[PDB]
Amino acid sequence: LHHSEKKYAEEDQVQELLKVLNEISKTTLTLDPRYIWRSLKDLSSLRNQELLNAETLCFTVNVLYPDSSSFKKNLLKFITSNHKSSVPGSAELRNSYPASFYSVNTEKKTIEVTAEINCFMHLLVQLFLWDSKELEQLVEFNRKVVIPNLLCYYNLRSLNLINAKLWFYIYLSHETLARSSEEINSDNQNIILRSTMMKFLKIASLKHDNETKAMLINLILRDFLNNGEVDSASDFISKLEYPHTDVSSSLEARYFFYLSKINAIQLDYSTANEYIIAAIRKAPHNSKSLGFLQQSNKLHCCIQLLMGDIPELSFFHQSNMQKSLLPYYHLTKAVKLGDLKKFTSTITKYKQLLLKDDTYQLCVRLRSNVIKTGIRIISLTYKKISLRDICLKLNLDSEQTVEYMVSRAIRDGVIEAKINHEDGFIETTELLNIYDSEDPQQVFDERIKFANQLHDEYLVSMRYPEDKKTQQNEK
Amino acid sequence: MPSLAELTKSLSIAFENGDYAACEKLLPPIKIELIKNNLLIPDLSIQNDIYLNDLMITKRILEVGALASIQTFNFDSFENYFNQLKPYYFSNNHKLSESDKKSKLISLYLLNLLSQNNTTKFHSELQYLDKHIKNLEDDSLLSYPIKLDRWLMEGSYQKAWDLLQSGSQNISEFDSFTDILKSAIRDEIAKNTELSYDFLPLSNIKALLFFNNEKETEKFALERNWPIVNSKVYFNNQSKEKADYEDEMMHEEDQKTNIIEKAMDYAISIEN
Amino acid sequence: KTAKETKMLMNLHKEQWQSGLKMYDYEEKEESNLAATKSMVKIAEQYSKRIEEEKELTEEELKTRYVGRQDPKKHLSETADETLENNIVSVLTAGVNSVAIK
Amino acid sequence: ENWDDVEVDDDFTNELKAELDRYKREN
Amino acid sequence: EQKIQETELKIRSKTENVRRLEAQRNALNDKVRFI
Amino acid sequence: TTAAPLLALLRENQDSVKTYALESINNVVDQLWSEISNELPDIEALYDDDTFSDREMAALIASKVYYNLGEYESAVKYALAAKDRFDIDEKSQFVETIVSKSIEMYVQEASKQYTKDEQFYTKDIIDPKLTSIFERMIEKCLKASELKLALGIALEGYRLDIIESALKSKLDQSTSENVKIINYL
Repeated sequence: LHHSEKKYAEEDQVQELLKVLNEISKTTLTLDPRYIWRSLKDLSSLRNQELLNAETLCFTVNVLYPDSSSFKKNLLKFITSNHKSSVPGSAELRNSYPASFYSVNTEKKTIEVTAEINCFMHLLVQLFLWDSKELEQLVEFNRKVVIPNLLCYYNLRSLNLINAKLWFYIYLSHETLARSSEEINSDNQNIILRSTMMKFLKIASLKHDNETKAMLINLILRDFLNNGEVDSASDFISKLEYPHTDVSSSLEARYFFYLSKINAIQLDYSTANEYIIAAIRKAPHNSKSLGFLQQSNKLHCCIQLLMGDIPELSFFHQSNMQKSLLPYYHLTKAVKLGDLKKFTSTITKYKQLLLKDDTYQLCVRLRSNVIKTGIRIISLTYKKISLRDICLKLNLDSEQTVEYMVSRAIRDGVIEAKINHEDGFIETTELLNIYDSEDPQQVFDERIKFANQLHDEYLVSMRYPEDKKTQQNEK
Repeated sequence: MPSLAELTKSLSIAFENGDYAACEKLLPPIKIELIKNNLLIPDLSIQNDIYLNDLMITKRILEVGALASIQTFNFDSFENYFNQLKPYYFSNNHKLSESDKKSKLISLYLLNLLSQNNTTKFHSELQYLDKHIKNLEDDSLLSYPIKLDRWLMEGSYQKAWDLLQSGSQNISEFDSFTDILKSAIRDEIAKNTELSYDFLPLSNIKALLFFNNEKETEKFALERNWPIVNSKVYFNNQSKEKADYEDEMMHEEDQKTNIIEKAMDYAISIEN
Repeated sequence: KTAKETKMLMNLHKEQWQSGLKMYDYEEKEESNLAATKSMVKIAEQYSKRIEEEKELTEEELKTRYVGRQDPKKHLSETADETLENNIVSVLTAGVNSVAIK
Repeated sequence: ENWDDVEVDDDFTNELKAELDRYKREN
Repeated sequence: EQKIQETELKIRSKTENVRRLEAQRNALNDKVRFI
Repeated sequence: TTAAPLLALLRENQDSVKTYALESINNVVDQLWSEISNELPDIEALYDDDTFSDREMAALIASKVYYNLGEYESAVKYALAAKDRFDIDEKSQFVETIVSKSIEMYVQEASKQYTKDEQFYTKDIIDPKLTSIFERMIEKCLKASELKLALGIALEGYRLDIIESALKSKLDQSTSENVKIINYL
């Protein structure tokens, strides 16, 4: 029973291992194993539940263990190990074959097979930790191991793609430990975590690995948003080390999402409005990306309201996620009509729900835009309106107060009007008739480069896959 | 000004007795013993020192040192306290003895951020205490910078601007940045009639900016550098010039033709 | 051919003879000739649409239905020079050098 | 799709529309 | 040895630009056989 | 410990406290380089000061800042300014890049200074900042028993002293080692 369960999963694990083993030996095929490693994460997670945990025990006995004998016992110690044929050396699949890691040449240390075996061993360990939700001592113990090992080994083009996915588990397992319980050991552990990311990021800079630098930047930018340091986030994004070529669309959407929150506090909403739109287009529409689409769609509504523009109501209607978008709908109506008591009671009841995503702190800045939008509505309907006529609409304090809210408006060129005090009314300065000026021609020249921007990323990408057609033989 | 044999005790004694100029002369010798034992910042490892020795006193040493430098208007020294106060009220979990202790310390750094009219580093800096609506807006203590934010709940800025006159916390400690905010607010109020509105009235500006005397209108125009004529104030600065040198920016003359020619040549080079 | 025979034939017959005025070649033809060439340019832009409407409107399925293949590339190269010539005269428009400045 | 579906108006129903008939005779 | 490996990056970087040359070569050979 | 306020206090008295202030900066040079970027002109201005004796420890601070900012040229100058704290034997990606950057700029001036003098590799004609790492890197490769990087870089740097001096210490006259060594030359 238990014997047939251990040998079945190990054969499938070696079968997937031999596919990426022969591809890294000859020249550089490394682009190919990257596609296999995408499905390796999903196929291993479903396989971990079946045939219990014993698939990883016989795999370590098969190959040579540099560090991995005591790590399995420590991993099995927390789960109250059940010992069945647990003596090392019970299962031997090598049987002296070249693709099986021939034992005599391996045990005599005349050849080194540890490079691809050890780096692959740490990957399967991190998969079971996230599946079994093992925390506390097992989180810190594995962090003290993998990091010094990566500094000792010299990573090639294919080796840099191994640990590229391991850095995500280091930051993920560290944040789940802090949110579960707060302790002095968690704050000091985060200090080493921050200094470690910057040391390896410099290593990947010389190797110019696309997937490695894409995973690190996404983890580093998130650490800046938690601490809220402006000087660290602004200086990091000025280097522009993020490759846009071979990185996945899921890694791209996460990058544009960080730039929207950073530029939101910089009081420049022109660039931040484009970054939140590009993050939606790059993110897939499947169910696994709904977690990113849920947070990104909530940030888009906050960026629009801070620009003075009001987002469409169909976004809160035709979508299927509007159940969580209900708090933002009442904020939309309160800004339009400019009601004083409507916004106060709106943010009071939902104060608890908006605290989770930290979007309630941005609602304080939304209060200023409540009247600023109402001023734009009354200014477009009335070209010349008396000073006392505005206070009768929005029920403001006094005519002395409303005069200075239009002040903050046209400083940046929002309303584009003038206040005549002697005449006693506010007149709109826009005469339209701007088609004959050269101001539209400035934007017109940008649309030519936008269509030309699609050339170099396209015409060059035709022959890119085509080199395999002429080299391979055809019927 | 030395008092007792202990350097740490002389800083607190000379703090409440006045003479903040000579009180800062004892800062260099105090930092000699603190850097040697690394008591200014908590170490990464566990030294078995949390509330013992002088490590708990370092919060009080840097507190009276920052309160002395804020009155003398020292930006270089006050920056050193906040960077050393940065790990404080963070490490040692959520509780030490009195928790936040006195509220007259932290409120000074956030008040200086509003003096420069900078909202970028204002809200973003509280992520260490990670409460904008609780440790700040809900906090009753050190409410002078808080109430200006509290008036933004109902959306009335006028009382927040009039708070500086009616506030009870602007008397002694916060008086340093009180006149700075009052000048910064009143400037932004009058900047609408500067670059756009042409001719300003005379007796009406008295009632707009809340002047008790008619001569205060002309006194405000002296610091703003505005021309004064009979019962009117004009603005001749609409056309900006000089400001070092500018090439191919903001509507040039000879280089503007090249910019148009360059934009038309970009589509030709891509097509070819 | 000799050195004198090489430079003489290139200045007489090569493709078409525009020479005898070197600075007035594209200056007279692309500017003063607009009355006989680009006159009513608003109608000339409609001719670029009729060429695209003759093709794009036929086969949108990228197969054989209306019997066409290169239809998107038929009006592509023909209207490329029309935009190019309009971009050349656009540079020569500012190249008239009316001596304006201030 | 903006300021259209659910917000509506909540005016111009009866009382405001019925008042405009009396203004014709008051001129 | 990282200085030599960094120089190797130009080979793989310009290789993508070489593939654009193969696009114009087949289009050129169609014109040669046409004329 | 934070380098930004400490470099802004350099205009005060009691320079003895500044010595302990620069010691705490060496810990944060690899952590936050953003806040020190504005205070950088204060470090270079004190290097030419004859009354400033901390240039040895001050050179280590600026060496790890400009390098992390993306400028490889400044990483060579500020590191060798002291000619003391710089350690080529330590294994890190910080030094190895400065070595490759110094050699890259050394091979360019080697052929340019050849016209003036042929002894430039034995003399000070070349600025010693580019000859300090070039000399110590070859000697480090000789102790590691690697002739691939020792002879290959020597031919690019235009230095005859490496071929003549290092060949004498590598003598192995099994009678088959000295034949191959010259073959690569």
